[PDB]
Amino acid sequence: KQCSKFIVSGHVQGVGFCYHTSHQGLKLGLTGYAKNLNNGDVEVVACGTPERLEELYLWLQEGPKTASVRQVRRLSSELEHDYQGFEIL
Amino acid sequence: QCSKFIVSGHVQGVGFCYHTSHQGLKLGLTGYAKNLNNGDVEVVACGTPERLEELYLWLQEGPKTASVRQVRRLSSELEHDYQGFEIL
Amino acid sequence: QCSKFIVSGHVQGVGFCYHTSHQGLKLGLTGYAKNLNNGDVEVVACGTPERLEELYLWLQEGPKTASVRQVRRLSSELEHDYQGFEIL
Amino acid sequence: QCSKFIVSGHVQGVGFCYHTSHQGLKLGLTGYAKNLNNGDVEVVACGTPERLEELYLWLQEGPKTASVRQVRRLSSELEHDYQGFEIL
Amino acid sequence: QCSKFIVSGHVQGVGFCYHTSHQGLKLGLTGYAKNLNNGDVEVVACGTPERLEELYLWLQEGPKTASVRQVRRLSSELEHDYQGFEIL
Amino acid sequence: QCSKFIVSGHVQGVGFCYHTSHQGLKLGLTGYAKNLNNGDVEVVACGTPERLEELYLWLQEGPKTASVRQVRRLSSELEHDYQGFEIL
Amino acid sequence: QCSKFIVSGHVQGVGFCYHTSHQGLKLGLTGYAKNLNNGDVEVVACGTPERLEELYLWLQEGPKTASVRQVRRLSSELEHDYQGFEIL
Amino acid sequence: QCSKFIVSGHVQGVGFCYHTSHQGLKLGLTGYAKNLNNGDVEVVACGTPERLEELYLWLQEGPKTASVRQVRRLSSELEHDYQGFEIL
Amino acid sequence: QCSKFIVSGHVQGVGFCYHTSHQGLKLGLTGYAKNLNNGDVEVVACGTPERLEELYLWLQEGPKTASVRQVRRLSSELEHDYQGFEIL
Amino acid sequence: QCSKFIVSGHVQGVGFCYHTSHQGLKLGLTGYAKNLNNGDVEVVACGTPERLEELYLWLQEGPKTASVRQVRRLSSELEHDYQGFEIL
Amino acid sequence: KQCSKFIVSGHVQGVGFCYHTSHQGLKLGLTGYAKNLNNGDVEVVACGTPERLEELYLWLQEGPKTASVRQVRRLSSELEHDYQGFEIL
Amino acid sequence: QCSKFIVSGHVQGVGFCYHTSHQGLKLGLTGYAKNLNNGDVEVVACGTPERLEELYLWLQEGPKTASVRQVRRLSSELEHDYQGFEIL
Repeated sequence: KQCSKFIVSGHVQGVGFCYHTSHQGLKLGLTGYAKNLNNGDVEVVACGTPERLEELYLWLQEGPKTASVRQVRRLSSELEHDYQGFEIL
Repeated sequence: QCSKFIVSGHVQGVGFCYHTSHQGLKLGLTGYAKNLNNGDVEVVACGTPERLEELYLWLQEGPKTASVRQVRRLSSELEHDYQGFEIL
Repeated sequence: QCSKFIVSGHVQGVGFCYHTSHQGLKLGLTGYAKNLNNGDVEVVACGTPERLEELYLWLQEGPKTASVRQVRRLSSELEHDYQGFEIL
Repeated sequence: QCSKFIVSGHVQGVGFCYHTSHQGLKLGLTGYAKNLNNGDVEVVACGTPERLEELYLWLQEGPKTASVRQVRRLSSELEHDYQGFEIL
Repeated sequence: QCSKFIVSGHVQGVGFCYHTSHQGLKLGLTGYAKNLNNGDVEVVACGTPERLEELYLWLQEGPKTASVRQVRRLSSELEHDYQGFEIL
Repeated sequence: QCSKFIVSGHVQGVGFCYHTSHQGLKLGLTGYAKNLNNGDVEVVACGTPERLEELYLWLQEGPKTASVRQVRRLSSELEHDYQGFEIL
Repeated sequence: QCSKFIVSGHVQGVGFCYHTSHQGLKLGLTGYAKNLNNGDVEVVACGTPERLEELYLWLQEGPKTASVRQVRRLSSELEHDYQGFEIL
Repeated sequence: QCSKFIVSGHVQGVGFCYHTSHQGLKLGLTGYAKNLNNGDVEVVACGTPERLEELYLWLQEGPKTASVRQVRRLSSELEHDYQGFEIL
Repeated sequence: QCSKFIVSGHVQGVGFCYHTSHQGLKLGLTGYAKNLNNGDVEVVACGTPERLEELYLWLQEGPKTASVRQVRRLSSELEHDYQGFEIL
Repeated sequence: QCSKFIVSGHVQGVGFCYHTSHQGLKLGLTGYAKNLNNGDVEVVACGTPERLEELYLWLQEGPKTASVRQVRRLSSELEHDYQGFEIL
Repeated sequence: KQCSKFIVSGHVQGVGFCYHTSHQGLKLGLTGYAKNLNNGDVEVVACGTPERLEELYLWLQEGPKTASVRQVRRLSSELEHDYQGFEIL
Repeated sequence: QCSKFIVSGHVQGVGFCYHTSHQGLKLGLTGYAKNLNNGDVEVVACGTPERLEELYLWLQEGPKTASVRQVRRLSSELEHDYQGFEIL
């Protein structure tokens, strides 16, 4: 059990993205949230096992989705909180 | 803008609504999928046009459990802001 | 004690429904304000005929963001208790 | 296995929708009873046709507060799980 | 209009509140049924007076679990829309 | 005090659970009606023992839509404060 | 810093409770407006005493639908953080 | 059985109601801790008596944030089932 | 028309219950996927036999996070209207 | 399209957030007003740029309880659909 | 991270126990449920680190609580489901 | 009278947030304890200076599951009303 943070940028809000991401997590058994940042980015935080975070990291990059994902930056995270489901904002 | 879709076929009771709304929330669309009495499903959807085109094309060709016979996009001029994508 | 109102004009997405629902909750009225596919807003409101007149007036010339062109009062024989003043 | 009904007379604000849902839910049915502008009540039940018959009969002869002049069955090709027995 | 009722006897925790709220919703009434620290139940119900008479009768001789001993109709000049028929 | 009731017959799908939970709430009881896999309906109900005989009897001969074939009184040593009368 | 007010006149079912709570929340205040049997409205606010004076005045002179005969400040010794500005 | 407790002191705004209901729920009690206008807190509690004693004892002596001055128990009777232990 | 399925393997905490729920919802079904002590999921779906077949297939073969070992079909008699598609 | 506003002054606790969300929902906007640790209130508002200039105006000159010193317009590049006009 | 199950028996329902337990668990960072069984017992399932499951196990035993706890029997559990908070029933 | 508090150590996933929120509710306070990315909890509480003091104390020396290292007091100018005691 471990949580990662990711900062996705590009055409990423308003294009079903925080939903798809949410949904895609829950499907991988993850918990977290996708939050809409003011710059235009989406900050996604998920927690599960590391290979389930890889799969999401992989989805976040190349996955089939409406959004035009220009970059995903993984960030180190020390939060070990039990998030409920996978929430938007 | 908002578009309206009459779907006719074997559309009620086959997860059609759930699926349609799933598909829409994934495109960034807002609207509803209402069960009509005749047997059709009405689908109202708002987003950017190219997105509603996507949705329209799914309603027609998209892989689903339902047996879609026709997809008529009716015109009309609603400019309300819908909540999510609900099933009425 | 309910009346039906068919507000036409630039009335969707321009706070008209939140605003109307508020203005009628202040008159002690109940009912709804539902958005219609042609671009109109169907406002149904229940109360004493006098508060109805205040509200009919308010729909026309009151201050509001919306550009209201025409308000057509319609008859209604409707005796159900509406809880609050919902949107749609 | 979903029927439409139009009930007419003195039938709104007289508990009718509510009692109707209650009678339906006892029969094991799901659907709604909606208040219509003209005064009439659109009740849509769903279940086994005998139960749907049972509700037709209650809609006609059943001890109730409302004064029911006419109950007209209409046809429905609604093929949909309705949650409870809503009032609308 | 609204009336207030002060039901006394073995009338608490014996279904009486649920029952009255049910029975009142079937007459198309609104209001409440509140448990009082002396053991009585306060029933406020709002409707047409004839329905209120029906309910007033119901409280007395109606079939119901509770052993009612006395019902003292009070004045009440309250004109507030009560949503449904609550408990407490 | 609480009791356990295993009812069998034509009891699922036929509004039995709601109707039971209704009768319960009318006699002042608290409990649940759980739909079992075998096709039986497990009813747990709590209150004064006399009221539990009324329910145990209504479970047998009480007018209802379900076709009750057998009612099985099981020994329960539970003492939990149950919410309303939930359908499970 | 919580006052109690008893407002009297034609004040119930005339949007007064609702307009009051709105005016309150605009002012920064928390409390309720409760409908009383005799007819009067029990408004209880909580804030800084200026905002409390502002509301006093609004209750008296404020443009509103109701006809306010009397407003009697009535002194409270209560601290409890009321969450919103409820209607009761 | 239910009991009533008027607690006077520095009891409002000091977690007294929260803490009281926390303590009750831990003893298996149901009821409510209502802030009164004078400044006291009413506490209605139901359970086995030996539990109401415990609460009464905690109410008086129990470690808390509030500054209790007098703990009067009043007339028991009142035989309702309260949902949880609430705060109002 | 309600089939029960005991799914086994690495099937808890892997999104399977969510996922299974989304698939049954996509096929027009209602039911639940509950997590069992042994490590297993019991999924209970109710729809048409063919829709129940698509699902039994998916549980087996469908793309999913989990590592299914074995899906057994157990027999059921439950004829109850499950709400949506929950997770327990 | 969206915009960002940092309002500073005597703006917290004086009903500013509410009143802002009210003007907001009146102009048809969506967004939020978030109370900041520094003492300023961050308002985000989404809609037609003319309605934004209306809100931006009202944030300065608008009749309100708050004592507004300065209103800073920031770059918001946002695009997210916001629900109501929430208070954070 | 893991789950255990405990069957606590004695005078255990109607005496604030399922509330206290839920509460005690939540304070230990655990999630699970306290379920009222028909026999008179209380089934408690809780999830977290094993030293946090000890603390609850130890609580359940000697901890000060209204109930009259006669026996606590720990049972083996293979469930690894994310439970939301700590629920009663 | 709204203090902010950055707590650190092994303080996430250890029931701290729940527990802090319960201590603060016991002290008659409102506010939140939110989990931060670095590992830290930021607890924001609002009440009377001394109540904010017992909390500051408890945060440090109070019995709790967590391993607190350092508690810093910070800021603040929040003059906002916070609901209950949340977790973020």
